[PDB]
Amino acid sequence: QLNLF
Amino acid sequence: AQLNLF
Amino acid sequence: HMKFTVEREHLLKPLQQVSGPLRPTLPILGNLLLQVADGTLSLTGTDLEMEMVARVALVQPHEPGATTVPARKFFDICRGLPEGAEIAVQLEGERMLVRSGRSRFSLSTLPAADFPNLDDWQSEVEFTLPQATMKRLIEATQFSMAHQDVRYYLNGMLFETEGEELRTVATDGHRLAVCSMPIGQSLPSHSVIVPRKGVIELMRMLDGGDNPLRVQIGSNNIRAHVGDFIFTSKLVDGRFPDYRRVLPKNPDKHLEAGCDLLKQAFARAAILSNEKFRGVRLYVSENQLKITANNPEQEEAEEILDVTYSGAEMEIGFNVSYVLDVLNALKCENVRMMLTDSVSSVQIEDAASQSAAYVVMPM
Amino acid sequence: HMKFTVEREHLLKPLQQVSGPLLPILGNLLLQVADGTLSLTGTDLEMEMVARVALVQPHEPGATTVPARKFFDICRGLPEGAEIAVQLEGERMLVRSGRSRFSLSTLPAADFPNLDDWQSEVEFTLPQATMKRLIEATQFSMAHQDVRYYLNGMLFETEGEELRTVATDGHRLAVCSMPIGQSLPSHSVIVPRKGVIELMRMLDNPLRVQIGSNNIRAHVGDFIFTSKLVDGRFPDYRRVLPKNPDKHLEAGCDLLKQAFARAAILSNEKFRGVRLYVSENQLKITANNPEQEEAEEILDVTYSGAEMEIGFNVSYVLDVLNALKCENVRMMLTDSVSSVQIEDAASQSAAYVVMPM
Repeated sequence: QLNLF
Repeated sequence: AQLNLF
Repeated sequence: HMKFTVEREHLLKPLQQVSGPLRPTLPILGNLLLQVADGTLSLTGTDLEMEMVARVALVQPHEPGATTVPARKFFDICRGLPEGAEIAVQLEGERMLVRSGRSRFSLSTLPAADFPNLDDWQSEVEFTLPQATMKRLIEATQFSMAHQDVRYYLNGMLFETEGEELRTVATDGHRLAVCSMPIGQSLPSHSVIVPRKGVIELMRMLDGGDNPLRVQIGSNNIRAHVGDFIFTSKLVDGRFPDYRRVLPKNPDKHLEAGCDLLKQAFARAAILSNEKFRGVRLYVSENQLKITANNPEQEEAEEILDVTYSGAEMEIGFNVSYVLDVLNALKCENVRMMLTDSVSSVQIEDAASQSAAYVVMPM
Repeated sequence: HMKFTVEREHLLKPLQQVSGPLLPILGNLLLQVADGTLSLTGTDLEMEMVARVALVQPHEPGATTVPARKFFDICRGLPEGAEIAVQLEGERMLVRSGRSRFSLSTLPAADFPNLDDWQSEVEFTLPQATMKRLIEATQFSMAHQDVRYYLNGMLFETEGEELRTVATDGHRLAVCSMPIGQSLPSHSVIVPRKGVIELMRMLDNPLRVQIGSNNIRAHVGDFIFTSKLVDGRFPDYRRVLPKNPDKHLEAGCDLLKQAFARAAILSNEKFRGVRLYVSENQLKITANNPEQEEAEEILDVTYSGAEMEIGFNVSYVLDVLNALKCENVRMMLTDSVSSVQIEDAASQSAAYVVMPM
């Protein structure tokens, strides 16, 4: 699950 | 505080 | 290989009932055994101590066989499907394929031969009774069971058949509840202890309608049938205490009061009692009850109630939770307190009915 | 010294509200009789909740603090309609009703924690329903106990004639804006997670909001809530919103929710990944787990873009859909490595951005 930005 | 029966 | 096609509403209530004993430990125990035989699907759930079997008549084409599937996933699937869904089950590989509309699910299986099997046993006592009676007997005493006492035998409920009565007893050593109810049949003398989990599952099988409860009790087992559902449990080993012998030998002092007024008095006083020990103090006098409570904070509460009492005066202390428990169970209008002295237990009863007695030991 | 006599039902809802935020003093409520009014205050040092009860019976001014939960339980345990008589007397408060008598310990009112004076820089009123909608629409996207403290809260943004709320935990985001009738200055603060929960429960029609540089206050009927703001700089929502989605899918909110709820059952318990195949007028949702189990749901939808696969944390999707209590939903896609924007098809009030797996 990836972080934004 | 609180006794057992018998 | 096993195949059946059934409406969702045929499976909901049964899947729910048999999922009862189901934290996760030994994968097979998280599975339900599925069996198509003789125009019938059987669903079995187990914890090794107890098992519950449900039968569903199959009115559509089916094929015999058996497998096991995860209980909760299989239930959540059928519960998740829309109202009126057709649920078609088949096997291929070591999986079970469930299909409804354009919803398709593939569950892992474990062999049916591996599924744990409660050994065969013999019934020695048999009777029927209404579900409402089994409910009353459990509701009236369940709360007095010991929690996780090393006396395994107190972590259960006594079921006693005597004459034409079925009776339940429960105690943790400090307090006790006994309830007896008639069931219209002449019975032999027998006593067994059903474990905590057994009382839960059994109270939970009571759908609260018309089907009567068929009980069978053996040397180390008990079984209840209702509808097309069948619960079976191991019994707890050991010897339960005799209730005849805990009941105050002859109380001389009888007090009557409103169940609600007395409950709310004690519930209020309880707020300012010791969080640990929960002691409240009772001072009975002609037609009056004073309940007081105090705590390490030097806070105190005091409640005075009008009651019917004409015996001698006395003070007596109680764990207020034990009292509240009893009063919560006695869903009635007036209560009867039966006192002896400040160092002896009290018997509490509904003033209108001697079906259930409660004995609580003083502090 | 302090004395008042009041009906139980006058005290229940206020005692309950001010106990919400809950050292020993912090377990106490400040009680203040003044100007024909009782004030009840509860605090956790970060925020405080004040309730006012008009006193129509003889009273005497003064103040003390009492244990919140014991005082509430006493008044709640009292019978319907009881007259509760309170009075301070040295180190104890006395509460009396019928033949029920209680003696509570006190802590001095001078000791009770004060939130320091501050100045309002922004003021507006709005209906309670709008404050609810704004919080309900985005609350669930707040990070729980992230070390990025600035995410364990909710952004409140005033811009033009709109009040806007933003919430994100780094993986997903929710933004809601609603029109409020007065031109407002540009101002952007973070209310802490707790304050958001408290302010949400006081809605239960105009709310008056005041916002300073390190404080927010909400007046609602006879209640005044105040909170510290979270320090730091919240992410810009303008910048998380997919740059220009080319692919628009429409489907029934409930049918989509339920397809996903069913697929979710056989997804990884840890990661909760489901896969979406979009094709002309069709959505295939799939899930599989380490058990080799799998679920497959096919739905009719309105879609005519290109085909694509994309994976999602199904819980993030279910959260969004649960919050969008509507009939049809709008999924706005770009590609398999980019976030999706989800919205109610009939309303652009609230947008949701969820990052792929």
